[PDB]
Amino acid sequence: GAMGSMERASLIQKAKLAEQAERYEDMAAFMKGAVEKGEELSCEERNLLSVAYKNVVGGQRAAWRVLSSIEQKSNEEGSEEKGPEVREYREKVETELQGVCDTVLGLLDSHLIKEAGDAESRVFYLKMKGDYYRYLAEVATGDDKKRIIDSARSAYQEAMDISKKEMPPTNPIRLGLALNFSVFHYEIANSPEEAISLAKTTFDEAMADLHTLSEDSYKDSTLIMQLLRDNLTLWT
Amino acid sequence: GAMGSMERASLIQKAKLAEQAERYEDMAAFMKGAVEKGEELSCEERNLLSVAYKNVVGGQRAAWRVLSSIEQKSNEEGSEEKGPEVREYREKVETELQGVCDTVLGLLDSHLIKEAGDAESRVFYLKMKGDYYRYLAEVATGDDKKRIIDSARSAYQEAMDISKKEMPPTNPIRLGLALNFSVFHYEIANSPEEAISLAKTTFDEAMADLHTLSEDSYKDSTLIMQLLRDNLTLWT
Amino acid sequence: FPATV
Amino acid sequence: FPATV
Ligand SMILES: *CC(=O)NCC1CCN(C(=O)C2(Oc3ccc(Cl)cc3)CC2)CC1
Ligand SMILES: *CC(=O)NCC1CCN(C(=O)C2(Oc3ccc(Cl)cc3)CC2)CC1
Ligand SMILES: [Mg+2]
Ligand SMILES: [Mg+2]
Ligand SMILES: [Mg+2]
Ligand SMILES: [Mg+2]
Ligand SMILES: [Mg+2]
Ligand SMILES: [Mg+2]
Repeated sequence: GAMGSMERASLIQKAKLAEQAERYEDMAAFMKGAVEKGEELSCEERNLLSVAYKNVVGGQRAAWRVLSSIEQKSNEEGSEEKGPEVREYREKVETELQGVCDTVLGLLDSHLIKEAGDAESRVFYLKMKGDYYRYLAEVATGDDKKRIIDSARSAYQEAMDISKKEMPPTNPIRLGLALNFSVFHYEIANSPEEAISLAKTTFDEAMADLHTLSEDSYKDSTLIMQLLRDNLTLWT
Repeated sequence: GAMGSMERASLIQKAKLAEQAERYEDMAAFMKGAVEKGEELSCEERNLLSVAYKNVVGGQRAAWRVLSSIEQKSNEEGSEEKGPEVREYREKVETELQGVCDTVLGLLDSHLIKEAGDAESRVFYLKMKGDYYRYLAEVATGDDKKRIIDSARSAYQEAMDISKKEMPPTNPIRLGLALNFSVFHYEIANSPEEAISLAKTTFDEAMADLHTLSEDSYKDSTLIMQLLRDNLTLWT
Repeated sequence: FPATV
Repeated sequence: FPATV
């Protein structure tokens, strides 16, 4: 790997610089290098990893959606034939997106998840696994679409099971996991009722535990609670 | 080149798709492929080329400025030594920026400028040449800084000379050239008086010719006139 | 699109 | 920074 010659600490330093510069591809490459050193990641370092790849794949997903919409419109009655270019370019973006997802999944499988024993780390990585399978599912249309969806579900479910046993209902990782799994149900699994039930139960159980929190923990938890409420408002 | 096997028309089609998707690196790569077909560019195609590279280099310049500021702060009294990483990463971004500038300059030199005989095309390309030498100047600190600055000046000057002979004072290319050459004077050549004089004279001569224009041409010219006024307000 | 983190 | 086009 191109980062093999750089010190772990220097990769982490540079990932932080890249974030400040809004250079998210660089940020992700630095963090991939850091993971490949083989040591476990701290909380802060896990956050750097997630932010980097979230921003890279988020841009790819937005571009894919633009291109997919143009492609769909081209396939409507009365649309003039414009050749293979729209499909080709959507495919190009799609392949690059899949590549990023496969990279992240690969880091999780080799060997972040297996080394993660604390609930906070293990849930964080399993949530990521669910998220990147969900991104693969968004673009999947073939023989494997069901298996990709099931991979996302399985990762999310393991993360939910651990989170419910090991973390308080206000824990931001638990909350963010539930938020995203709820979106999986609504957008990927064709299960809007499950999505709504999860979001509501998660919100309500968090509400009941806010009294235990410091001001700073309260801020963190309530931020994600508001995202749950925002989705519920969208869906009801 | 990786675009050598793609039809010119398909490259142009895909550049437009990439713009819609805000995929400016792809857009630039498509347009580079299109230029390398060897045919002259239409007005619309020149605009695609410029938009693509403006957006790519603009992002690099913004990142470079963030990193340069962090580096400068590190070199102040009382700043803790943090090692070579800030300089290294600023250098990385800088080298990539220089590469993009050299690519654009290369397209202009091989062979866009030499084939451009109409004033609108020739001025457009010479303005680009000035602009990308200006970007090189922004980051230059060595033996060649003066020659880089002079290259920008020379390109801008040739474009100004043609524009004044061949184009009306409201022509948007003429206006945009003057806007940018004025910024060159202020920011690169340490000539704020020349910058202000150019912006003022350009604005006033345009104002006097607006009466000749259709509504749509008026909109185009007045947009750039407002940028001139905005700079004048900043500088006075 | 719905919110995720 | 000043405006350019
Ligand atoms: C190591 C660790 O505790 N990481 C999770 C925290 C990162 C910062 N947080 C947030 O920005 C908010 O919640 C998030 C963000 C991302 C995820 Cl994956 C989950 C929750 C409040 C937005 C708190 C958790
Ligand atoms: C072929 C040609 O005439 N190109 C220049 C036009 C592009 C669209 N225009 C604009 O968007 C505005 O002026 C610009 C933009 C870029 C440049 Cl390099 C110069 C002027 C009004 C913003 C009009 C000129
Ligand atoms: Mg070491
Ligand atoms: Mg495909
Ligand atoms: Mg359940
Ligand atoms: Mg051909
Ligand atoms: Mg250098
Ligand atoms: Mg003069």
